[PDB]
Amino acid sequence: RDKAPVQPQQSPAAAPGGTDEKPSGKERRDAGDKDKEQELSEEDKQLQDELYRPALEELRRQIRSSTTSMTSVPKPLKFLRPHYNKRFAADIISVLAMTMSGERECLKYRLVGAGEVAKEWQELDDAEKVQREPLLTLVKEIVPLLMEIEQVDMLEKDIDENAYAKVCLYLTSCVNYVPEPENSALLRCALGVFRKFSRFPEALRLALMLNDMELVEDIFTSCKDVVMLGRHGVFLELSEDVEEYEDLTEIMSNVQLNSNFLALARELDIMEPKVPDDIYKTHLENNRFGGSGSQVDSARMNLASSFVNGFVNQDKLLTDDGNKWLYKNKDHGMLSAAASLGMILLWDVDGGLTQIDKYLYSSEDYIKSGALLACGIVNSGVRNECDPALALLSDYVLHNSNTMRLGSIFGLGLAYNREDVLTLLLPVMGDSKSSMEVAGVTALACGMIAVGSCNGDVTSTILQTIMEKSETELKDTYARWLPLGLGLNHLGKGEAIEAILAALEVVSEPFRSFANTLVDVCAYAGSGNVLKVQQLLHICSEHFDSKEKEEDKDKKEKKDKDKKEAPADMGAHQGVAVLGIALIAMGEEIGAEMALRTFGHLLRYGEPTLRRAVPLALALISVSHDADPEVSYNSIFAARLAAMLRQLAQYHAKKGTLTLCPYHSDRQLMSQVAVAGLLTVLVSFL
Amino acid sequence: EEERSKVDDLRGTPMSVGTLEEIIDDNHAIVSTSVGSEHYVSILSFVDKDLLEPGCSVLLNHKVHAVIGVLMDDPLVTVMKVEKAPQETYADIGGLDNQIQEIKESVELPLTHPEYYEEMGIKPPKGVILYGPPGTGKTLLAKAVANQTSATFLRVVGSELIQKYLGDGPKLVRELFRVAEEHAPSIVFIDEIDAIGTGEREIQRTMLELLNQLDGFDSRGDVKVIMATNRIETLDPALIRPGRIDRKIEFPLPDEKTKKRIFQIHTSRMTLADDVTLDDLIMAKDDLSGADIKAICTEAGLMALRERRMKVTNEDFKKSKENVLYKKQE
Repeated sequence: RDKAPVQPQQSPAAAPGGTDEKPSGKERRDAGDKDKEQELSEEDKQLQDELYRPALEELRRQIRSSTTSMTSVPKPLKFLRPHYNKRFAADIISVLAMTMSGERECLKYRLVGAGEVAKEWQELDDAEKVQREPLLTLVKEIVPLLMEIEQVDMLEKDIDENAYAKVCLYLTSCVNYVPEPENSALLRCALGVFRKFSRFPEALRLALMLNDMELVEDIFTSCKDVVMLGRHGVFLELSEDVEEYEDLTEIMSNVQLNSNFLALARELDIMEPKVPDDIYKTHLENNRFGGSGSQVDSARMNLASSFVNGFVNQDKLLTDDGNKWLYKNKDHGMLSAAASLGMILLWDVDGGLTQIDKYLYSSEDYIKSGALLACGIVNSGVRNECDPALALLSDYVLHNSNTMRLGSIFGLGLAYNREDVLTLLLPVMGDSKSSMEVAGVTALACGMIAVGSCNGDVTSTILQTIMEKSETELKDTYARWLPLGLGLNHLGKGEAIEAILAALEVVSEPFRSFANTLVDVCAYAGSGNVLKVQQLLHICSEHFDSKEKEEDKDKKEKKDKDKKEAPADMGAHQGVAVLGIALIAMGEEIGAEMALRTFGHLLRYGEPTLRRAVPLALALISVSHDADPEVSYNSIFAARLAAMLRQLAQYHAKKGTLTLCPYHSDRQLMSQVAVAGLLTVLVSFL
Repeated sequence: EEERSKVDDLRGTPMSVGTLEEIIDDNHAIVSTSVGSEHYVSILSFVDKDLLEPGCSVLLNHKVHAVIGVLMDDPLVTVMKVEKAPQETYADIGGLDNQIQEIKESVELPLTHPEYYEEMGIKPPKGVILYGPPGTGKTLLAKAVANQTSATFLRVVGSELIQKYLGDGPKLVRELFRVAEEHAPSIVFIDEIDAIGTGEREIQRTMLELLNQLDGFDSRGDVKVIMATNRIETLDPALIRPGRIDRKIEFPLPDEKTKKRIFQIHTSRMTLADDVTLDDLIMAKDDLSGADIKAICTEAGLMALRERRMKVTNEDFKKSKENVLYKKQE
């Protein structure tokens, strides 16, 4: 209505006129007013006025919150100490107290670093718990620990909405927009409320992120207390890293209450369900071994047929197609074909001894060295195959234990903080053989042993490989694959200053500066650190044409989750190294049609290194439209690397470190075929 | 920089726009013009020579006609096919489940689920040819939309693209054959086949040449061609044996029940009132396709949306039905 009767009531500054006029404003305050509260120019005198002064503060914060104010709205409430499903409380509490306490917690959170804001935050916490509008009062009260008592104060019955919604979007925006320590608060407090609640597998992902030994204990006594089994053993062994399965088998071997978690703690019970169920319900066609094993020649496509042959591990015909197939094969193919028996015998532990024994202690050194490589690939928890490769260990020039050191130390790194493998690896790195893959599989071995360690120890292991890395400045491939293992030890954390320690004791000529930028690659697994994204764009134009490839190749690891920002204008540039950066930065994801388009444009190229590098990620990202790119390569080629690599693309076609290390080691294929002898022993495949 | 800005003498004032005929492996190509001047000069930079697709307009000069570069130029190719994946699947329409599983089973067996296709050893890479009496893209695109779920698609609507220009010939069919060659996992869809129904002497020879190149005399199993016309009597009997060789089916008359199902599908997502009857809607119609009922569902949702409401009343849907009653009678 008109302001004729009530307009001359706010002008008198008398106490009774306020103590009866203000209750009328609380009565008519159900919808605020008839208009946008144009009475500011008349109540700004009441601003100076003060019996029921808390009501004057309430109406004052009501009108100042009604039109506009940045700091003066929550002052009448922090001084008021409010004591005096409708529309009134919804309007003055929900939105006005939402933005009100939001800007109070923002101003008091950014300006100063008492308890009045905590009382306001708990009061609004309870009132909005009554309002029952989730994720909005939550999405505003994220930045104010108080979040622990907030979640344990709120997570009592509402589990699906706060867990699913709050944990989903707050976890996504907690790895995207929230820094590390508050994410650690998400991990600990989520361990609390999720420990008191159900849905153990999400707490198991909280063990994939926490990597704590208590979570697996409480979830094994609680998952053991709450009665399938082999399946949660399967993804139990998949989600766990290198540390907590060794520690898990030592604490379960310390308790030995049932030994079923000891049985599930190893690779045996993750493979005994899969192999028979896979051979039974699936039937692969024989035209791939029969044809892809027939169009091979030139002693390289036949190697691609040893890899496609290694795809089997149903049909074991091409495996058992007589003998002399390895005898006709050359060294580059004697090692790969020697490891083919290891790729095809991932299961059948007892049969592996009687299948590889025929090639053990043979006449050719590479047959038995690749046979020990096979013995290391076939198993990872049996540990009863290492002895006739750890025994000798004494060549110092060449006595078949350097190649057996390649296959056995690499396969042992795949299947090995074990002290009595590194006490023996000390003369391995200290040997300094001219063979690149000695320090290659050594740094990759101890590196894959040191993944997820105690925050990346900087002991005399990586200090020793750094001193002996800078021992001699020859064969820079050593400087290309030693930062592989160095980064494998630096991997697992981003905030560590150990990368700056490498910036202290490592910085030198651009060789060890490329080592330092590799430590920069693997020491930034990913967080909200866009400073390294603008720094990435800044150092993106460096003259050195390899730290662009690796330091810019880190893109697929840094933003591996938010895949909407990963596509950029890297393909629109003119440097072929950048085209390689995007081409490798595609990844092994589900392979949407946009990625297939990026391979439809990146595929057509003239350089054999890029045309050789495109089918790897093209066929890794798609594991209908599978045979079209193969026909495209048949139309382009019809060199040797394109044909062997396209048959290897027939192999590929049809957050753990095990799926990250192999291809990152494979990023140095632009060299002699010695690297292609380590290409055949990748473990990132599924 | 100077080597990039030194070839400006060739692309300067003495410059012309010619028409290239073909590219010779001897690095000297043959061009043409209004009088057909054939000049062969060794190629230069700025040219691609692979994606150039000879037979188009290129850049010439008043000089000895050394090719200094190329200039690309066809908007009609863009409106040929759609590159999106519509959500309309084979399970969104009913009544013709056998009629849709005949084409789904016909062209979804090659290149997909191949154990019933490559083990037999037949490979008839010709595909079925259908025809819809209502047509207007609704029935023929509602049958062809089954292949559009997860696959590359190729669409050709109307014979106007041949008749809207001079008699260039089957070169456009060769463009569809090379883009289909580079896009083998696709489905060729020819819609609104009215070449002979709409010089006229050249239409018959480019249609018989369309039958020649469509037969695939030199190519193996590469793509499944699905043709779709409106009247089966317009096509000559010669376009059958070299054309439809796999299978064909007939479409029933959409009088009351097929229009009731089309009305249900077009009114499944929308919200209508309780008093909205169906007998008058399936009674007032007479030989109508789905484009006009979709048009009155669109203007009915917008007209009812004028009052900021999503519910379509009966009087407003009859007021929109007057557009159906008038349009077919006009």
